[PDB]
Amino acid sequence: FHQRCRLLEGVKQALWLTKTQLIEGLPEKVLRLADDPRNHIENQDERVLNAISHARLWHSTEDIPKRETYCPVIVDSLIQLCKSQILKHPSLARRICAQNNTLSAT
Amino acid sequence: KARGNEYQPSNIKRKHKHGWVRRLRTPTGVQVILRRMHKGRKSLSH
Amino acid sequence: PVARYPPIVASLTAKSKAARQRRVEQWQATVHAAKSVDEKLRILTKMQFMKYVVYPQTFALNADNWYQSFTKTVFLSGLPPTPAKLEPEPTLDITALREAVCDCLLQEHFFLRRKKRAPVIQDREAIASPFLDQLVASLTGLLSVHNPVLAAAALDCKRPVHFFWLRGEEIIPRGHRKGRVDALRYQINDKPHNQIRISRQLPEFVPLDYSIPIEVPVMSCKPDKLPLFKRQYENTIFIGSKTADPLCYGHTQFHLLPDKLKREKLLKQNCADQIEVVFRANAIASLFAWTGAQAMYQGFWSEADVTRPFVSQGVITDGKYFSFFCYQLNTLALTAQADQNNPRKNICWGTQSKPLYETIEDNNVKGFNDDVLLQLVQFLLNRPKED
Amino acid sequence: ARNVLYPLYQLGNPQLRVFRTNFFIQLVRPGTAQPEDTVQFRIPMEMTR
RNA sequence: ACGAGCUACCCAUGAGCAGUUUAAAAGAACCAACUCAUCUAUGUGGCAAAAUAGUGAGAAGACUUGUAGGUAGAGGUGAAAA
RNA sequence: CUCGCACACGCUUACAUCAGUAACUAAUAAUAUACUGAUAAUUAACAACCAAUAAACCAAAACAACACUAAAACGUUUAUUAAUUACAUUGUUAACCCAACACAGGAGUGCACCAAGGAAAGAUUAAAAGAAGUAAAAGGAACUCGGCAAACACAAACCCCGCCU
Ligand SMILES: [K+]
Ligand SMILES: [K+]
Ligand SMILES: [K+]
Ligand SMILES: [K+]
Ligand SMILES: [Mg+2]
Ligand SMILES: [Mg+2]
Ligand SMILES: [Mg+2]
Ligand SMILES: [Mg+2]
Ligand SMILES: [Mg+2]
Ligand SMILES: [Mg+2]
Ligand SMILES: [Mg+2]
Ligand SMILES: [Mg+2]
Ligand SMILES: [Mg+2]
Ligand SMILES: [Mg+2]
Ligand SMILES: [Mg+2]
Ligand SMILES: [Mg+2]
Ligand SMILES: [Mg+2]
Ligand SMILES: [Mg+2]
Ligand SMILES: [Mg+2]
Ligand SMILES: [Mg+2]
Ligand SMILES: [Mg+2]
Ligand SMILES: [Mg+2]
Ligand SMILES: [Mg+2]
Ligand SMILES: [Mg+2]
Ligand SMILES: [Mg+2]
Ligand SMILES: [Mg+2]
Ligand SMILES: [Mg+2]
Ligand SMILES: [Mg+2]
Ligand SMILES: [Mg+2]
Ligand SMILES: [Mg+2]
Ligand SMILES: [Mg+2]
Ligand SMILES: [Mg+2]
Ligand SMILES: [Mg+2]
Ligand SMILES: [Mg+2]
Ligand SMILES: [Mg+2]
Ligand SMILES: [Mg+2]
Repeated sequence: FHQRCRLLEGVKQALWLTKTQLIEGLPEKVLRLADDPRNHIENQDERVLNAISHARLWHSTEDIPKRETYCPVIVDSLIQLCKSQILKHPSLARRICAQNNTLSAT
Repeated sequence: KARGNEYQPSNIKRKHKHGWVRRLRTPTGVQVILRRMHKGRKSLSH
Repeated sequence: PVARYPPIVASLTAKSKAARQRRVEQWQATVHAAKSVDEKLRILTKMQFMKYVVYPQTFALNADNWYQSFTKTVFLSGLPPTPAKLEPEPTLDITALREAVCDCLLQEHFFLRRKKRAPVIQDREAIASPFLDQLVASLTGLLSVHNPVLAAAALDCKRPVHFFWLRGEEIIPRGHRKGRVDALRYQINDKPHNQIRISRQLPEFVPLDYSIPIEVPVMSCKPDKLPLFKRQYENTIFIGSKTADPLCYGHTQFHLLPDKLKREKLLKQNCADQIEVVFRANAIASLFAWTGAQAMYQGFWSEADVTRPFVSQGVITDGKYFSFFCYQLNTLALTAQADQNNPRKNICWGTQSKPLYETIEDNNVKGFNDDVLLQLVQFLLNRPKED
Repeated sequence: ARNVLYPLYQLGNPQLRVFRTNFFIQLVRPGTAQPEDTVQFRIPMEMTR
């Protein structure tokens, strides 16, 4: 199963091949970690509104950017917004990103 | 509606229709080369 | 009871050169009357005449000397003069920074395994490019606690930068427009590896009217001998984002030299002094396009000049050898009819190339230079003045 | 060399060596302005960089 | 024997249609680019072996158009004008 | 007064510097993008040249959120191979091409309508006839095959033949 493999019953086949149980909704640890106002960036509403506009309209000289341009930009822009919380939580420096690694599990 | 300019130049078309390669691919074409060589033409084909 | 003499300006519809100047001065006044900065850029860049295409990463034997003439830039050896301010200096633990940078080197070199490479030549373009992505991200996050500005800044990864300007004049040699005067137009299409943009402008290094004894070199040949080739396409002035973006200023740039400009390639081509030329040529062209684009997004142009100097920083690197540059833009009226009397000049301080690591092998970095790391930290600690 | 038949190259062939070159070079004065380091030559058609 | 570089039709591969009116990109409507050529006047060894000036019809379609290929005279092709 | 810059296709040095034109070329003269002689030139980043097999994948382009009928150009990833070795070769001029002409004709795309490109009159006199344009007393189709043409008009209705584009 590589990246470009399509499954017909995507939720059902993945559940069967992995022997998992689907639970609707994010876990309570994750969900209660975002409802607290003490875990919000400054101007969260405004900056995200700028991130969406920058991703889809501002980042390119053309009037209508194509999807392959604004799909990785919007994700990286949102990563930077939550990366700025390292000053409030000085433990995010333990993270690092990797690109196009080779993974295998049989 | 104003005839006289029927010749629109094109190198791709000229070398594909009257080229040396085409002249040697058909048995009738080779006879055209033979006639022009016998007559003494300076240019057998394009 | 007072005579009212008509003005003595030249005619507007005549064929004479004085009339043509008045026609030119007519559209010059159209830009002034425009309100939105977008409309000013539209009028300046709506004509599509022939222009030279300037590549920041070039193989010309003497590129920095020619690029200075096109830009009116005087290159100063060494780092820019110190701010001479000893306000409370941050305390940074080098061990944490050293470990973070070493982890970036060890990952993309030894730890992170790639797909099998049949050539086995191990192209440095495919290895150093992900290293720069992690190095910028690692240092921006780590230094965010000491510099709050980097938290609010935006990171751009391989985003094009464009600039367009006129310089000097030329008499057309050949064609039906023979003998008529036509200005020389230049274009820079740059793709910086990384960018940091700030809502607030960085402070200046030297005052706007800074008199330097050295002069801009003047070539005695056509630009076609560089070589440079004329081309015609859209004239674009770009900062990495459209004008509506609130982040209209820049902080630093990161550039990666391509495969064709490696140190090993230059040695085989019998090129010794060309190693530093490539670094200098890349910084002068890239930084000027960035600083020039910032000025024109604020409404400043050839007839409005520049009120406050625009400062941007650059870090040209190839994968192992790092160079640091600082650029300050004082002049924007580079047009021949507008540069008749302009004593101001653009200054670009530069640094000699220095290695960062040495013979990294088996998750062990043998050699390491902290001064390069310390210099990189100093660049990322630059902050706008607060009020 | 010009007007000669080069050996066809396959994998592992020996280095190609020419001992008496058939090429001849003219050094000419440039007709336009040239930089200080540029020298202009006239070379036969079968000569590469 | 030689000709589909003009033209009739078709197979590939591309590229154009702004504004205005309407739930409409409806072989709808107003009007340009663009494509045809209704009427009259000049022209008639002429600018032109079929044009110029004014005026006209279509202008999101059965539409115009570039490149290149296919069908050849007892034939090709044709929304038949021999 | 306003069809301007560039690419593709085509043409093939007709381009540039200097000199000469009694005569040849321009439908004339000055003169030289167009005639003669000598010398010189277009430098690659743009453009051409620029891997094969096996496997997974029913889900349109129209700001594409989602739909219509006429059912639609536009590929990624995994696997097995792929000489690995600075600098290869080729197109870069022009006022140009197809029409016997330096022809009021024909000619695809991008961006502007201008900052760019150009000159309707060789010099006179101010006859007829002819062509093109503007204005008019009173009348307003009495002209004529027909309101053809022209107009400060730019509307209304009937009939014949085809349904309509
Ligand atoms: K054919
Ligand atoms: K004509
Ligand atoms: K020619
Ligand atoms: K009658
Ligand atoms: Mg003929
Ligand atoms: Mg044709
Ligand atoms: Mg055809
Ligand atoms: Mg329309
Ligand atoms: Mg219609
Ligand atoms: Mg007409
Ligand atoms: Mg007419
Ligand atoms: Mg009339
Ligand atoms: Mg109509
Ligand atoms: Mg109609
Ligand atoms: Mg045949
Ligand atoms: Mg028949
Ligand atoms: Mg028909
Ligand atoms: Mg009949
Ligand atoms: Mg009949
Ligand atoms: Mg000819
Ligand atoms: Mg003449
Ligand atoms: Mg002369
Ligand atoms: Mg000559
Ligand atoms: Mg004639
Ligand atoms: Mg005249
Ligand atoms: Mg006359
Ligand atoms: Mg008369
Ligand atoms: Mg009248
Ligand atoms: Mg009257
Ligand atoms: Mg009557
Ligand atoms: Mg009568
Ligand atoms: Mg009649
Ligand atoms: Mg009428
Ligand atoms: Mg009747
Ligand atoms: Mg009918
Ligand atoms: Mg009927």
